[PDB]
Amino acid sequence: MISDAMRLIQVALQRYILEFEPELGLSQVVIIENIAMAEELGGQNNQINGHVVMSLVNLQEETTLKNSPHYRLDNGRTIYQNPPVNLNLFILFSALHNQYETSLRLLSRVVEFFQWQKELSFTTTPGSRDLRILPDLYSLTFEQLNHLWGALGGKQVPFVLYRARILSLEAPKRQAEGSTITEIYIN
Amino acid sequence: MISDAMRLIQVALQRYILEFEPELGLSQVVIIENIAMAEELGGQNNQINGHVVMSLVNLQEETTLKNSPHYRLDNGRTIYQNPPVNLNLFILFSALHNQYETSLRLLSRVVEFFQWQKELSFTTTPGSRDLRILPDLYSLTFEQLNHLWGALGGKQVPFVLYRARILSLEAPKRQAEGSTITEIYIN
Amino acid sequence: AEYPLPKFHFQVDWGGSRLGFTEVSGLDVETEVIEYREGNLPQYHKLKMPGMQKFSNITMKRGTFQGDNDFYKWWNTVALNTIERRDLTISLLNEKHEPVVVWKVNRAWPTKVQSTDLKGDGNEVAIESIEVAHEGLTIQNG
Amino acid sequence: AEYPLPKFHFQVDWGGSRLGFTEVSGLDVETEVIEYREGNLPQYHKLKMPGMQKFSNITMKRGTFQGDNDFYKWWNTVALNTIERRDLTISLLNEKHEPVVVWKVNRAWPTKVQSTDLKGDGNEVAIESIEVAHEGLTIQNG
Amino acid sequence: AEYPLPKFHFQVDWGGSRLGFTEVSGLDVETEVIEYREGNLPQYHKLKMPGMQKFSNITMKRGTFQGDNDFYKWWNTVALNTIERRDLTISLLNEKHEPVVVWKVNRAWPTKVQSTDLKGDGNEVAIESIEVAHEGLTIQNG
Amino acid sequence: SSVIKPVLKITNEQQNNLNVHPTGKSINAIRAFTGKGTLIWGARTLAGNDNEWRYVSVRRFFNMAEESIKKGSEPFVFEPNDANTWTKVKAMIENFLTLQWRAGALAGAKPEQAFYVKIGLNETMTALDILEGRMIVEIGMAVVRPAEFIILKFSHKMQ
Amino acid sequence: MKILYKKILNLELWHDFYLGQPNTPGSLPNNYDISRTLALVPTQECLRVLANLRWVFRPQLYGASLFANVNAAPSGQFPTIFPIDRVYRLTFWLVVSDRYFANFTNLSLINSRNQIYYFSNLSGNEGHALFLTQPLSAYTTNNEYQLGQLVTHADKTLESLTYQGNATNIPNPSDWDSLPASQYVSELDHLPRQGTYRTQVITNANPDNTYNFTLVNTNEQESWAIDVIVPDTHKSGEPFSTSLNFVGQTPGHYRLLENDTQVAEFVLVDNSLPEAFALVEVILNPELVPSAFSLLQASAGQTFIQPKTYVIRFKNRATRWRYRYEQPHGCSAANLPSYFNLIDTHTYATARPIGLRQRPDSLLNDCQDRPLPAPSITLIQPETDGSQRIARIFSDIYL
Repeated sequence: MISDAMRLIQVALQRYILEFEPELGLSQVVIIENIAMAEELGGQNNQINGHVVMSLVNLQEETTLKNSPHYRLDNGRTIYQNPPVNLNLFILFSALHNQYETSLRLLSRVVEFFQWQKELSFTTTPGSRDLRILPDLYSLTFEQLNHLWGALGGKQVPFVLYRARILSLEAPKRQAEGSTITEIYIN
Repeated sequence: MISDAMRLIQVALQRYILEFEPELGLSQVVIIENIAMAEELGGQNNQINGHVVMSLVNLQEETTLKNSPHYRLDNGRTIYQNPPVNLNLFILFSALHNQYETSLRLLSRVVEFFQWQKELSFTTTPGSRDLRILPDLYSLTFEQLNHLWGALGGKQVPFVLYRARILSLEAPKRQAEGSTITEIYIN
Repeated sequence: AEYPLPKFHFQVDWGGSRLGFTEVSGLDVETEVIEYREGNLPQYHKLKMPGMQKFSNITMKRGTFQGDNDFYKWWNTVALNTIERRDLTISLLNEKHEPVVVWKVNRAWPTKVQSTDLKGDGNEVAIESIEVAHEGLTIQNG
Repeated sequence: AEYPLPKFHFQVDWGGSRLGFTEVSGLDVETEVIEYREGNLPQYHKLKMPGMQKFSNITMKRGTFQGDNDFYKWWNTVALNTIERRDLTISLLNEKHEPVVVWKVNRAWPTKVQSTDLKGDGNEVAIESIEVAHEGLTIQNG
Repeated sequence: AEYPLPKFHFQVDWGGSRLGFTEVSGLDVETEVIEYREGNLPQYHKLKMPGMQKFSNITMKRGTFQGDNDFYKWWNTVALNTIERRDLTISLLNEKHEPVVVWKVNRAWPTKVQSTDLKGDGNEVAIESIEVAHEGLTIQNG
Repeated sequence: SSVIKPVLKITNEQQNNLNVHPTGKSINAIRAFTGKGTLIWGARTLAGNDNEWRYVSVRRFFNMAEESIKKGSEPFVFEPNDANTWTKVKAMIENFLTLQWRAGALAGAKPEQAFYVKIGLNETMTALDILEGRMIVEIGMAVVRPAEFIILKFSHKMQ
Repeated sequence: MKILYKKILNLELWHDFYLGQPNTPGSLPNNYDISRTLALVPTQECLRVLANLRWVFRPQLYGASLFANVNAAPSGQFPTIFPIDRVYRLTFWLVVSDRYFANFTNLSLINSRNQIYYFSNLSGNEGHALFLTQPLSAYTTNNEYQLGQLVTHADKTLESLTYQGNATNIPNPSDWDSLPASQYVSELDHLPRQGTYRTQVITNANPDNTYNFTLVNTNEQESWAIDVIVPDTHKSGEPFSTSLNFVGQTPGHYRLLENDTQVAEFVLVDNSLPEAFALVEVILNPELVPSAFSLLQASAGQTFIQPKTYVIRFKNRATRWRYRYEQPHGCSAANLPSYFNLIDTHTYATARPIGLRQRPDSLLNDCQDRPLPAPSITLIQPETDGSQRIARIFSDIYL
């Protein structure tokens, strides 16, 4: 699912930040919510204030993993099933506080946390034992900022954008069965 | 008509989702409505909240099926009628809930449902016995997201976009009649 | 009769099984110029007169369907210097489907066939093309 | 059978370990034209007849994975004028994964291999390419 | 091992003092085709066989720092027909900085050095380039 | 080479009974011809009345071709018995037969008249064969056959 | 130059995969079409003979047609340009275009790669149509029927559902279905196909004798003959094999005789179109084709055309549907449709075979009242018996 990767990232970043800033009173620094719904930016929600917010902004397919095989061999028989769908995720981190400097401090700590950890997994950042997420940082031009924040309402806050590479989705359902080759006649 | 294809897709997806999530209390998970009319996005309708919504966003003609014949032969006579119009459909799936994680779970299940079923028809997804719809998934850039959501009001929600290939429309009305060739004189 | 015509409603007779082509281009005619001047002519530029004729190859594009292998069928009828030649007819139709402009081609055989390219990220239909040579062309309007 | 086909679901048999190619282009056939005219012919343009055949090289592109060094492996089997030749098969699949259009290549050996370029600011996957020569091509549809 | 690799994390050993290059391009190999046909062959197209090999020059680009004059240093070691040749190694690294794909170059000496251009209105860093010739290349993956 | 002479002399009348016999068993001769040395004379099998296997070269060629086809279609053992494998196998066989045609072994003006290959559900196979795991392929080939007898006729020209 | 043409032949091809079983057969519907499943193709001899007779072949959406060149008389009768008063023979290949055809067509599942089908106008069978098939056999007592056999009984057509080594006096209703009266294709049309070279074996080979072999076609004309001389060192009484060559004959149905005795009967093939499915023959002979099937009348020194319509028909296959699961389904023997049979907690199957159609009218309902998808036509699973006989045929649906 898509919720498990974001919960993993949230837990790890929460742990790091609250490790380095004990003064925050052990509250919830990181929440998962939609930024455009904030009251201060013209929305209706009045609970998004004084947080770091994670938002999913786009969803693309990986072109290199298309055309993978549609069958498997087992015990001399063929199992037919459709291949899975592999997706790249785009996550935006926004800092929203009534004090403009706290936002900058928390952005710096987000950046350095991603500077430290180059791989997110249950085996290395414990805090579904199937995920493996390699993030990277995206720097934009002014036209791309314009496109982004025009799609998000038209007002900026201190932010940063990351891409998480591979997430695979499929249904647990077989398609068919068959048998293999064991004898051949020529003429 | 256009309503029958969307009703088919709605019924099939509803069945799948409510199969895998028994906790949803057997309510209506999927509705067909316009997303831009939602109150939370600045509209006037206050009933679109806590659903997956299907929306028709565009309508294009198939260029390869133009210039098809305008007559048919039967019993040695000619029936004249105009050819039909073949359309591609663009459907947007948006998840809108007061809980940001339910939206992500339901998006994942939508994606995997379309990963399983590669053909929609009354003979295979029963739930008009004339339709046959082959969907595919569309991944966009930031400029294309900008164009889309600028045409839709200017604020994003978790969403996904699919294309349904062929739908044919025509009127049940003849044009003319004629006769064929049976004798020839040369000089 | 008073309105100018559009360019999206046409048909092609090519001795093939199916119909429904996407693009048809290459319909031209030309004559070469010959130039001449003698030394005592009071003008200092040349005189011009007609020469030989020239005709172009014709290109057609269409979409790919299961079970239809006609372009290849026609191309593959080629022996050493013999091939199956056909008469080609192209017609432009108006709103009431009446042939208005007709192009008649003489002795046309396929010189080239190109299939589609395959892209793992391509959201488009597959299209194929044929290129044809001929020994004549004639226009009929009205 | 009634719908036109798309161009993004295909597979390639090339005697290699892995599969999953991104781009496949270069599938063409051609014949040369020979022209002739004698002095007393009433038309002032030439007659045309078929000549020799010509085939193109084929290009394939795919993404780079750890542990896979197959393009180089095939290219590097070259002695003075001897090399390992293979039969190539390309197939286009439809929604139910049934081969619909098949291209059969004869005697194909790799003439060129190109690796990716490295950019400190490039947010893209690394892709490699191969270019292949052959002595024949055949199309099968339906 | 299961994911495709990106193209922005690499390193170059070139016997130079500093590191940190921006662009590296030019990694190719090729073989020439020789063609042949005799008069009585039933096919009317040619047979093909391998010939000689060909290698390309390699280009590298990097940013300019105070105190670093290494490209010029290497280029300027040229006497009449003698020069200092070096072994070049290029490696692609993954997330855990482990060499995955290695290109080994043989006998490489710099043929060209280009410095930056100066613009009174240019808001960019100054970049310099080098172009290198060699007598061999080898790929190692896995 | 390195031969002086055969131990016995065979005539044409004896060759008539050695070469053709109602039982089909045939005997190829080795005969000396003035100025040419000693030569092998006759190229038939022990089944000389068989319309298909009369000659040595046809049988040896068939042996070679079927051995190469076997070696080519061995790697597909324990592979899925479906249309894709059938396509690949047919491609391999047709490429081999095309190479054999263009060297002058097979008759025909194109590869369409020289050989044919049949493998599939509507060609040589049924559902029972899919369940059993059997693949059946049918291959037809036209080979070239020699000329054994030359007849000359003489006349006095009209004048 | 006035040229008048008139239709002279109707050839239709039926399939229950599209049509179903009408309660009384009439004509086809207005939207019938098999132009993408079956095709008729004239041979070369057929082409040159049609040329000589001045007749025209034309494909159709349901089959084909023939047009004759006639003269317009006042009587309303249409005579041919010349009297066609000899014997003539026209042949056609039947080719299949649709893959998976052998899955929905009720054919014999026994391995036969040396046989071919055959249809003609010398088969009688003039019931409610002119059927080019052989007449179906009758339901008798104490015979052996395989699963899939069609027979006739009490104004109806019976289909077999299981293997019966010995029959009953009255049909057992749990082994036979009840369809309307019509004729179809069966194993009575599966003749062995042959190519150019034959190996013929003589039993009790007697060196003191000879043998004259002959070939006789449908028009009862001798077409070919040779002699074979058994050598005088062959111990009398053993078999003796010989090789035969039919290189110069035209494909069609032939009877091979040896000295006034039928030894074989086969369809001869030249591999002009090796992947052909069936062969169709149409004959013009006033002596061999009855009057209900002929196409020419003879009167007043002339011939007159009589248009006709011939029919061939294929029946669909019938399988038992088996629903299979990934995770356990909660339905039991006490809450499932009476027409089902619970196999295990992940599987249940129908109790009787159902017929494969393209637009199956009504689908089955689940114990929780829900429509279930129909099977696909890509795979069928026949199961062999102890004696290697076919016992059952399923279609699997993975839910």
